[PDB]
Amino acid sequence: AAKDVKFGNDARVKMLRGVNVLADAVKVTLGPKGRNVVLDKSFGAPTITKDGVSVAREIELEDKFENMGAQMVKEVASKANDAAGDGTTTATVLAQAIITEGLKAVAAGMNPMDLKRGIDKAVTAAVEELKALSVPCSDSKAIAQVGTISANSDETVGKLIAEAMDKVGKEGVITVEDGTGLQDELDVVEGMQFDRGYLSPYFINKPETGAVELESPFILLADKKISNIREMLPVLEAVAKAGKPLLIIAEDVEGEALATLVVNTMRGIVKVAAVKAPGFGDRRKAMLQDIATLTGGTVISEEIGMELEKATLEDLGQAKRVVINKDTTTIIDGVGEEAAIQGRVAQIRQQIEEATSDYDREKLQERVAKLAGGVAVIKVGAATEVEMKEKKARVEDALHATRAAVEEGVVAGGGVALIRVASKLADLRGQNEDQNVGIKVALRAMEAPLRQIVLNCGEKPSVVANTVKGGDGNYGYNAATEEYGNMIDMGILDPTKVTRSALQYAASVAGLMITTECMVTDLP
Amino acid sequence: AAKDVKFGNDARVKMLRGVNVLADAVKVTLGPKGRNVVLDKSFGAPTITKDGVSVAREIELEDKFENMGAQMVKEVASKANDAAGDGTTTATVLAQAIITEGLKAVAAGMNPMDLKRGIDKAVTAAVEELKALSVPCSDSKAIAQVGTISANSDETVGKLIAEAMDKVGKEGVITVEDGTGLQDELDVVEGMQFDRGYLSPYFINKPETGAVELESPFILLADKKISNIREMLPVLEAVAKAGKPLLIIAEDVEGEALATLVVNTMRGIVKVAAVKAPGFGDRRKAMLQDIATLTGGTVISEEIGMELEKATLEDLGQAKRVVINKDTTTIIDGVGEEAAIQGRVAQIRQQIEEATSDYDREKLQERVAKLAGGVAVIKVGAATEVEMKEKKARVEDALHATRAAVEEGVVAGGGVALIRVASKLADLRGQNEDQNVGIKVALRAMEAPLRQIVLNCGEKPSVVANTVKGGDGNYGYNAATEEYGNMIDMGILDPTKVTRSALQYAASVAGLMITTECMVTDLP
Amino acid sequence: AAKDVKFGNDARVKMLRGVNVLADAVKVTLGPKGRNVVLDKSFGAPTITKDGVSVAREIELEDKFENMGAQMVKEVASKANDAAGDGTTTATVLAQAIITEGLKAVAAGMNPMDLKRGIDKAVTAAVEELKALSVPCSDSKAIAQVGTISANSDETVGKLIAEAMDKVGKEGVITVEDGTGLQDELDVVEGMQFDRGYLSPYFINKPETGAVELESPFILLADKKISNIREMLPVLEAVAKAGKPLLIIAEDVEGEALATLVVNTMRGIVKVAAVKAPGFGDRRKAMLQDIATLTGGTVISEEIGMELEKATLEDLGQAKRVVINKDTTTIIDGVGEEAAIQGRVAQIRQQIEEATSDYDREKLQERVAKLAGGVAVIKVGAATEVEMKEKKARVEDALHATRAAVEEGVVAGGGVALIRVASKLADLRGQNEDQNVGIKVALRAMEAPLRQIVLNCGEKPSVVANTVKGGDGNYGYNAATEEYGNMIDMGILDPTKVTRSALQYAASVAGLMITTECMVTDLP
Repeated sequence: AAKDVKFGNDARVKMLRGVNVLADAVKVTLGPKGRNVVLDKSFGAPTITKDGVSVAREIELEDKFENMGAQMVKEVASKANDAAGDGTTTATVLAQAIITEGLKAVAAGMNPMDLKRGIDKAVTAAVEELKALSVPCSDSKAIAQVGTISANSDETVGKLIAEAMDKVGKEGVITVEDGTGLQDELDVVEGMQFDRGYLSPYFINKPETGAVELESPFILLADKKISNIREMLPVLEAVAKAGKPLLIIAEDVEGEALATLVVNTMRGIVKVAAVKAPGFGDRRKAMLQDIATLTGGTVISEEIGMELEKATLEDLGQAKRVVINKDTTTIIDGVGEEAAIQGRVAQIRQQIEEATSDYDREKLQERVAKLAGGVAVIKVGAATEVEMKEKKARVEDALHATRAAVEEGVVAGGGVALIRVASKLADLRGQNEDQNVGIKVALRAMEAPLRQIVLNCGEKPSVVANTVKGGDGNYGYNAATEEYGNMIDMGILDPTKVTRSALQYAASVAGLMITTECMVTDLP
Repeated sequence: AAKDVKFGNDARVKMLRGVNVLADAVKVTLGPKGRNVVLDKSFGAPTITKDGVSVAREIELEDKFENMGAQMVKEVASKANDAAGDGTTTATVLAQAIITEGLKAVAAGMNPMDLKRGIDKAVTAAVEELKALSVPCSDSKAIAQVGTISANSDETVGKLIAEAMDKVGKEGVITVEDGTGLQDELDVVEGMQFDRGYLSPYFINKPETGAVELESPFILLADKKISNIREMLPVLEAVAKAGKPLLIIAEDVEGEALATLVVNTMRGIVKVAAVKAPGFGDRRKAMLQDIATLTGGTVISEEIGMELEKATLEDLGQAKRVVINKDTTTIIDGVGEEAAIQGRVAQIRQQIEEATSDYDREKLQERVAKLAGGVAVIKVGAATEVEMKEKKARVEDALHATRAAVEEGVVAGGGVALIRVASKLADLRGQNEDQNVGIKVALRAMEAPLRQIVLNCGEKPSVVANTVKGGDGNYGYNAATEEYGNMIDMGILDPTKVTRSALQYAASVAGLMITTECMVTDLP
Repeated sequence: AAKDVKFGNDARVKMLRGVNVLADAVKVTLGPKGRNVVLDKSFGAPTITKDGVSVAREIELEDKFENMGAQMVKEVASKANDAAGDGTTTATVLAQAIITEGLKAVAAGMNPMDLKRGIDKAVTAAVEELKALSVPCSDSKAIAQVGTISANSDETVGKLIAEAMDKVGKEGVITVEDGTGLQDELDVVEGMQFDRGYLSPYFINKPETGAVELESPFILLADKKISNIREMLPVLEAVAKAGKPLLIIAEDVEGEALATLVVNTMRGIVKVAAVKAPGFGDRRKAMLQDIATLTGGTVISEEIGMELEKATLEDLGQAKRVVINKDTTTIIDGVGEEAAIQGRVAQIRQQIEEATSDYDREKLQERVAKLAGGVAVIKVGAATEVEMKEKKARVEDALHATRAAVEEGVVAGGGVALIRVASKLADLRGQNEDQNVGIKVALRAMEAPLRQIVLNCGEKPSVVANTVKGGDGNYGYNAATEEYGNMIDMGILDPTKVTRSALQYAASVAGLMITTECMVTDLP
């Protein structure tokens, strides 16, 4: 209804004022000597955590405007965590830095649209200047090493990851489950994974990772949109029986049907999750089939008079376990006949022998890959259930950091990678003085992460920063042992992919806000 | 109940005060160097946009009076966007201009009714002075060029549009859908399109374009008014089955029936949309038939004892897809027999051989056109679903700008077209000094758009405006490259139809408000 | 409950203060260069109108007393519009005038009861002095001319009306409907019209004219009062079927039954309207029959053991269309046998051959008139549905002004008719000085309308008024062209009946208020 509108300067300080709350609350956790943040929880005992991610999830101010501000950097900052499995707190302290001096420059009368381009340039450069500093990581001798460092130095984990990547390839699919006791197990099973996320949160039941998870569920494969539950009743209540959770894969689920389901998931009356079929066009229709074959059961496409009513229980698909993320569905262990699946790949290969194109070929040998590669399944084992649930956590995290180094390499941690990249671009300039400031602002900002880690350690930020800017390469400052040297050798590093992300993202929102002139929101 | 009434001057500042909030919030996006407006959204992360249309949709002030003011220019300013597919922000910043100086003049004691006529004259002239500046656009060499410029320079889009217009004519019917993969597809199908809009929003499900859309729906053709759902139950619940959405085309739908349906569309219990039959009189009755033939199925007219109860499922019409706008219904791909339809056109032509009139002839060869022309259907293709949904967006927009140039030509963009037309009418005068002011106010106002684009770019509005007023023709100022020259050659243009619209509309509301003496509204 | 009571002077300023809000808001439209009044509307875009009638409908103040004042002049001022189809804004600006100086005189210590009689005299005279200035209008050459002028000069309209009046007589019945395309149609159908209004608003569904309207409805003719719906159920739900709306004509409808129906009309569960049978006594009983014969079907009178239960569907009446006003029911096209009706008129004429009286004769040849005259039905035609709905509006209005001139002639418009009549009574006096003031107040007031029209045009009211008072006859001032001359010849006129009405009515309420000493209302 009635709205409140703020303009230019007025509207900007509100945002900043807002983001500061966010940034300051989250950054006291930066690296080693990070402090605790006490998050009060409805009923019970508070939660004491040093996890920047958890602290941010809760932050949400009262002033409608200040909130937007804080809410804005959160939207993006999380985008970095979803891409490299880390670097949210980082991206945030960065955006605070850019934004602060930036808006400062605007008040200084300079042009916004220029400060922006000047920033985007200083970044575009820092990213290439970062790919160069990036130390490769391809031999399984390194994988096993990164995975290790990314788990408080448990040489077991590192090894486990490696043995896995070795079975399915660096591009393979690796899954982590609970162990059946002491001793770890690993092996590949007929499975698959496509780039589709849950059609709505809530379905989530493991907020620890923010994902869905179903045991020996049913998979409904229907080529068509679904917005009316009235087509589900026959083959949905028949799933309340057997208690076997249900996964619906259709071209899409809308309104009535979707909402109706998002409801029942909290009301326990059947736990089902559904996601969009993969891809689009005729390929989507074909991939839907692949899934069906792989999981046994069939597709229900209108194209052939099939209706969601004339569908019994065997028409349905079934696998031993599925896992949905914000943007990834992965089916583990398919009932599909290890003989029928081998026959489907037969077709797909005799369809490449008729590849009257190049694009058409890749997309096809891309399908055999998924359908023939299978999925690696690591089962963490430990002495006690506790130790084990804990270890399974570390492995799940190491498995993430590892894949981010295998893709883009790793660089010096503790925030030095950025501070180095910054000192290397002092000569950089742009089209006009404003743009130059734009550059200088972004560069100045890249020191924030380090200067904060140091600060959290009751150090002298300036001394330590200048010192690190003095050396070259990955000469950093292990803030954990107050001793300078090579960061990679000391075991303090970050997947280049996360540092690059944190920076690109921070810079994105920073830019947008510096270029905002008007905010519209609801009246309190 | 009790109302609040303001008069003359008092009531006017309120309106102005209101429209200012609207105008200022929306104009900060004028020109490529436009800023962002952060629109807070109920629950979630804010929305950062530079789209003036979206910013206006949200604006709505608290003061009952100021609101009306803002609400008034929005009603009209959107009328411009609905006519040429663009130019809302423009029409708004224009109305602010006219209104500001106008009410200023009224306070100055001058007469309102005269300022008005003086304004309408200054416009009436600007419009003809604009048709002259208008560079034609008829050869498919130009269509393919305008369509291109109206899509960040994707020479593909421009070509696609052209190839289409070539198949159905400049007056043809062009539809855009999702592609079935990489590579674009184009072809004509038995379809039709009449000038009837949805009988109520809400039905809308693609607020991205503000239109309805149904897949392989059913079409109900009934010649009669419908206000009681009790006549639908038999043949409406029979449509809940098959899940196939339903389109009702009847002389009109009122109250009980209509409301009852507008309800169910949000409650997911069946997604149906209905619109008024085309035309009126006996012709409406005949056109209804055309539709029926074209979509297979029959009409239910009381004239022959038929009731909406004795109607099975085959009596109903059916097509592969429909699309309703604020004022346009378009049926795509009709089940109708490509042989029966050819027989209907038979009659309509042997009915022209009995055309004892002229009017009667045009209206008939106007029907064969719709029923025999068919509909062109472009299917945008791309590498990934994302790229594709994006491209389909660009094509949909380029397909709009194109038709607005094919109708009335194109003129220099960046607001110069107006500023030129203005400098050309400095000699213009009216019946008295007031009317002269009226002229001078409108002229002065026509510089707003340009002066703002410039201002958004941190320029010196005056210098740049005078320079542009110095040259002649389409000598403008590409604000994107700070370099003057010919606007059309630089690729900066606007369909004459949108510039004309924005102006005529802005002037309309400006006029009304300047001539308002009393406002009546509810008490808070 | 608890009430608030004001007395004499105190209570009067409150009313005046109130009526001033009404008058000032509405008069800013009165004639030509009239201004706009923006009426805010709940949800949506405001309404900009110059229609005094619409502006008044909304006005309603907060102060309980001031409201009464404004609410009082509205009650009457509308009485004038219902009598001559125009002259509400006029009657209002008139009442303001009388009341202002009147109450001014009261404070001046003069007597109220005398100011009144002095005013009523000044009016009684102006009315006769007005019948004399009235230019006749009887030859269809004039009808066709007045109808024309009363429609922005569309010589088609004027002609249409005339061709109609020619078929049914000046006292005939003329109906206006939508056309079946281009070209107008006119013809008489077996119909009738009596002086009974709707038994309650709400039934209304065409607030554009403030009337009811039913298509091919059913007519229930029952001689008896009806307050219990329990007698309707059998023959009312049987009408929910067929969907055919129902018109109930009974001696009267009260409470339970009535309310119950007024409810359902908004709840769409059946759209029925009912009105009182015409006349009273035995004649009412007989006229009820006439209707029945004319519309086929029969009357249900208790006098012969008939009950509203033992009534099927054929016992009911039926016509092709009905239209109810605030005080007029008119049945159009009756199913009645064009042969049976001719037989009823047979009786009624052989009943005049036994007319042992004079009164008895007239009332009878007054019935054949209605039952044998039929109804003229004009079907406006146009190029497009829009143009047509618009034209049908103009015809509907012209058809009103025409009948008001045919009855009492026409006089000079633009408010001169009154100002002339006023300058002709300067010599008039009464029984005492107070009454004389009473006179002088009314005369002074009769200049308001003109002085305002002039004022709205940014003129000098005094100069223009004195000039017009100088001349004689219909020498007026066409405020549209600032040129004096003969008003009738210039085409600026008003049916004498409306000017007479506006005046008599304004004077009525003005009188009442000047003579009020106490106001009682509810406590806020």
